[PDB]
Amino acid sequence: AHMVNGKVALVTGAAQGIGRAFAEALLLKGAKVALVDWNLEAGVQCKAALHEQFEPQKTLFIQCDVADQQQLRDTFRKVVDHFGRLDILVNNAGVNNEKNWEKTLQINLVSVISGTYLGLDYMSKQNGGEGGIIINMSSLAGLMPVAQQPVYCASKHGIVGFTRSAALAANLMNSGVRLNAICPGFVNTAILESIEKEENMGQYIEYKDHIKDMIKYYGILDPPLIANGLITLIEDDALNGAIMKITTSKGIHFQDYGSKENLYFQ
Amino acid sequence: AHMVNGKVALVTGAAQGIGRAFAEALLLKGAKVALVDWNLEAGVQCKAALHEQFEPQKTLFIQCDVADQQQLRDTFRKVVDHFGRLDILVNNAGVNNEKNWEKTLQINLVSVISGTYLGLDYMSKQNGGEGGIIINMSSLAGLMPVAQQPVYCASKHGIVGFTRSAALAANLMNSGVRLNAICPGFVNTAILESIEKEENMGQYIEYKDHIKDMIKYYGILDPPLIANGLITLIEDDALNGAIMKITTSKGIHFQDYGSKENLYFQ
Ligand SMILES: NC(=O)c1ccc[n+]([C@@H]2O[C@H](COP(=O)([O-])OP(=O)(O)OC[C@H]3O[C@@H](n4cnc5c(N)ncnc54)[C@H](O)[C@@H]3O)[C@@H](O)[C@H]2O)c1
Ligand SMILES: NC(=O)c1ccc[n+]([C@@H]2O[C@H](COP(=O)([O-])OP(=O)(O)OC[C@H]3O[C@@H](n4cnc5c(N)ncnc54)[C@H](O)[C@@H]3O)[C@@H](O)[C@H]2O)c1
Repeated sequence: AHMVNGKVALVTGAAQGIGRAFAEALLLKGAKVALVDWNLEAGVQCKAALHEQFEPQKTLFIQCDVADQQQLRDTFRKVVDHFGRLDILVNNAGVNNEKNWEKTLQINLVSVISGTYLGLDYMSKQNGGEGGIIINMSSLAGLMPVAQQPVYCASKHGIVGFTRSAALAANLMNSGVRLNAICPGFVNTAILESIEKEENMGQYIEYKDHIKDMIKYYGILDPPLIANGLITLIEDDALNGAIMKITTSKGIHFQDYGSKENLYFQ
Repeated sequence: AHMVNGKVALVTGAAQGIGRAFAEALLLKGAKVALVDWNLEAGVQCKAALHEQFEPQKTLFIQCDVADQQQLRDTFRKVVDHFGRLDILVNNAGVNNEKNWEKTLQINLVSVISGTYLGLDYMSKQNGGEGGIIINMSSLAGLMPVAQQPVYCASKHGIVGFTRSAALAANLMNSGVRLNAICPGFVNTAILESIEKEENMGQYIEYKDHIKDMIKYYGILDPPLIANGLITLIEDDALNGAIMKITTSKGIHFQDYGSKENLYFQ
């Protein structure tokens, strides 16, 4: 197994919710963490609050809209300049908005790809890095349909195909970078609350009760549980292209795509 | 079964390759077809050539970049103004380009969503339409990884999640619109040739032989075979949210997601 202690992590959407859980779990495991978020106030407050549990030198906050490509490039550069290295990238920022759905794709999918590629720019052995791990936040919505969130579902499916593909490319390139995704069920955060608002649901707002019924039936995961999954991916050297599911029913487990790579051609 | 004769189809990327096969198959079945493409010359030549087999009044050509949202809206309006109705939308335009990958997402995914939503704007029973069918071109790359085409793979996975989701939403809304996707193996067109060019493959150009080897092993489908799949979807009233695969091994067949909708939560 890989030891987390002393590694440098860049976590997007780290100011709150699952991102903040990731930052906390990483810090407890001895990592240094660059918290990256577009929410300036929540980001600064998050770092300030973390000073009480962790030495201030363990964290850095950088304000960044992940969908602004020059902003995101500048952010990676500042992180590497500050900590001297990059070992773990977590592309976690995401939103739910079926009304302004183009922006949802830009944040949820386009920015996961752009951040992944910047991670490879720094970490690939062939680019002068020493390898590392990139973890992309998908959802169960990356594997099954969501009638009330078709664009969110598209963005999450996008992450699964991209991640499995980039993981194979990394093997071919001998970049030493492992790429995995996490697909949680419902988690207790601000994204879950957005299903109540026409601002976020648009034409789908009338059907929101179907989601609420699901949440009542299956229950809600605590963000730390998702962080346990992240740590698992980081520590297990054999996981590349893994699609990790996390649910109330089965806890941490994996999508099984079988042992026949070209199944669908056969 | 639904009869194709007399229905009005809008086919994007209709100037060549699979889109043109779709237009030809639809015309033979008695449909009227709006051929939509950004390639002005190939589009005009395509309509001109089709006059030899079909009455000129069966076709309309409209130049349109599907990624330009105002252009695409204007295009739907011109189609409905011309033919008086819209029954079949085929979001088929797509590209392969891992270098300019943001544009690939805009064309392959964003424009499929934008066109789908415009199809629903016209065809939904709740918007004053009478229902219809929307067919989105995915690929086997929508269901399995492609090491040399991770963004193309992301775009195609996006279409599968979006399509299955929008199909469920249509049921909830009683829009009378069926939404399905087609996932072919390799097909003999200009997209297949693009794997040879660094312009289109970027960082993945060195690994192109792995794709070529696959093509040699599994063989190549003729575009008319894909058009047979399209006609099947249009004529079979029971197909909604179907993910149709078309391969040299099995011909036309379907991805089976099983009879347990919430499997992944259980
Ligand atoms: N909460 C759930 O039920 C659930 C389930 C599955 C997957 N997810 C995924 O988990 C990830 C984190 O979401 P969350 O539930 O913690 O939601 P959240 O709203 O609580 O946290 C998201 C964070 O991302 C930040 N962010 C959003 N857009 C950004 C941008 N453009 N640039 C920089 N920062 C941005 C926000 O400011 C916020 O701090 C998302 O990708 C989400 O899709 C959540
Ligand atoms: N050829 C294959 O092996 C294969 C396999 C699976 C899926 N597909 C999918 O089939 C669909 C059609 O591709 P094809 O193989 O016939 O390729 P093609 O290059 O031969 O035809 C694509 C057509 O789309 C048009 N187009 C591209 N971008 C456009 C835009 N922005 N606006 C308007 N028109 C645009 C082109 O001008 C062209 O006429 C694509 O979505 C492709 O991803 C192809």
